[PDB]
Amino acid sequence: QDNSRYTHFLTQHYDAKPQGRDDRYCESIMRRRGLTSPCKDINTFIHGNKRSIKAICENKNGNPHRENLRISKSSFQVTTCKLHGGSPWPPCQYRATAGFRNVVVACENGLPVHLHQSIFRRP
Repeated sequence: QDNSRYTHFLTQHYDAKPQGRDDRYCESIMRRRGLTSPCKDINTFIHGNKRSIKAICENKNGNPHRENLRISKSSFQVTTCKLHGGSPWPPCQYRATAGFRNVVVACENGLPVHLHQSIFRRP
């Protein structure tokens, strides 16, 4: 059962609810989702309902975007953890960046499997 890619999607881009959304939340969760040895340079988590996400995969909450990317109709609460310093080696210090924006993903068999991680950057 399940999609090992979607659960890879879930594993690193989803967190139902964070009682906190600061830098210490970022340095905690990233480490706890096996994202620190090495340190991911930038990672974004999505909060809230898990189905308002699978919906992006279909018309009810998602519109075609760029090449194969789909973009959501509803905006989402998000926490972007930007590595700090540059060394891929721990300790990995992050700076969170909470926002309210729509996510852009890639679906496979109606399930999100990829996250366009660059839209969440600061050019």
